[PDB]
Amino acid sequence: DYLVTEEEINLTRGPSGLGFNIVGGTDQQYVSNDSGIYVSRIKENGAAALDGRLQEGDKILSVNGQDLKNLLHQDAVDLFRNAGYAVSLRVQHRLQVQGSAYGSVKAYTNFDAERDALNIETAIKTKGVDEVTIVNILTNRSNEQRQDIAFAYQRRTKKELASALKSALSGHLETVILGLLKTPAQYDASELKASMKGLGTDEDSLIEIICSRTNQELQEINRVYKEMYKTDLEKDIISDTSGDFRKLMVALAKGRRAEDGSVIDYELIDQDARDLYDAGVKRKGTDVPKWISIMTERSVPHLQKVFDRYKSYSPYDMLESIRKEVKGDLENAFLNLVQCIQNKPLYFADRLYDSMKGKGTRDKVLIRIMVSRSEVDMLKIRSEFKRKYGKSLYYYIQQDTKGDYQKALLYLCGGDD
Amino acid sequence: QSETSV
Ligand SMILES: [Ca+2]
Ligand SMILES: [Ca+2]
Ligand SMILES: [Ca+2]
Ligand SMILES: [Ca+2]
Ligand SMILES: [Ca+2]
Repeated sequence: DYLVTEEEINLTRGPSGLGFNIVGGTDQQYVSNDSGIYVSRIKENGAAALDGRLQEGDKILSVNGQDLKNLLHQDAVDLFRNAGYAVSLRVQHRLQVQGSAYGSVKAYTNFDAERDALNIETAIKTKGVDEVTIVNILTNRSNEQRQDIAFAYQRRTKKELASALKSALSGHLETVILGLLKTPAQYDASELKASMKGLGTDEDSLIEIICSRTNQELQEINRVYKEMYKTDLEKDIISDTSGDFRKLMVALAKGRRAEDGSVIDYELIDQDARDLYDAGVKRKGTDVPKWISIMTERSVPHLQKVFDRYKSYSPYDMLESIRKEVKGDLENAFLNLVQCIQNKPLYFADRLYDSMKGKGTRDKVLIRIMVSRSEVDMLKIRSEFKRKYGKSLYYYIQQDTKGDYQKALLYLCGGDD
Repeated sequence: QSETSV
């Protein structure tokens, strides 16, 4: 949750004071748990600003050897009021890095799972439904916090929060909010199930998920999929797919890719670049199993260098080589997999653009990406999108969607660029 | 809340 280093700071009271404002206490807890004392503001040109060691957000542990643990707000203030002009502080510097730093949606600081579950009830129970309030909460909260809100709402109402919103919402907005409530593994599992449900597979969605997920994510998806649907994901893929496209998807969904080692294996990088060339462009036909094993077994950093070393031997790069060697679902899968290896944020930027560029909106693609990447690499996606397409992802969502559905997507986007 | 100046 937090990274912590502690520092002793000695300050000389200026006439304005020590030059900072404190918050906290047992009677005014800054968050739901900590009763500590925190620096909420550092006055410009104050004794603490000039000293430069104190930071906004630090926790005051002790003042002149007196601990500030479990004190009322007034008891903490009174310790400063009687401290004299030479004040010795012991502070705790805090860095809030957790999850990913490239995610649009972060954990809400003043989080209270009970009040949110309460306020979502109010909204469901208001006449006409306050969707805006449902959206303002659930899109501003981490996926873990949404799980807490789902737990509280069940205990208070004896109904599952998702089943309640499933009745209080409709259309595209319902799809977004219901997606946000599932865990990452549950959402991917159900999205995978929906693409294979029915004779006739949505290979587009199946490729996107299976190609873009890491070993850690696929291992979890495999566990949750079997819990939810009483069958193995690998078995459902074998049933809905065939040919070398089946081989590729089965190997990828296993999530047994080599982990990034500390040592870069330049010798293997060159051999794999030679193999990929021998199996495809250099020969008549294509040794597809050789392509599958290299591109599914080797680690992502390794394969990034393999694709560049491949350009030393082949007159075409990997993507052009795939378009010249295979067709159909197999070609689609290789092209997606290589893009995920080379630049996954750009891959999602391109799929976002394709879901909105022309007539209408491929809402199923737009929604899944905004949901499943909002806490992973959405800020990198927006950076690649802005760099390539000139306008922001915010702007394209704004032009393709409307209403509270747009607002939710704009929140999951996280802002303009 | 209650920012208190010290
Ligand atoms: Ca309404
Ligand atoms: Ca409905
Ligand atoms: Ca060939
Ligand atoms: Ca082709
Ligand atoms: Ca459009």
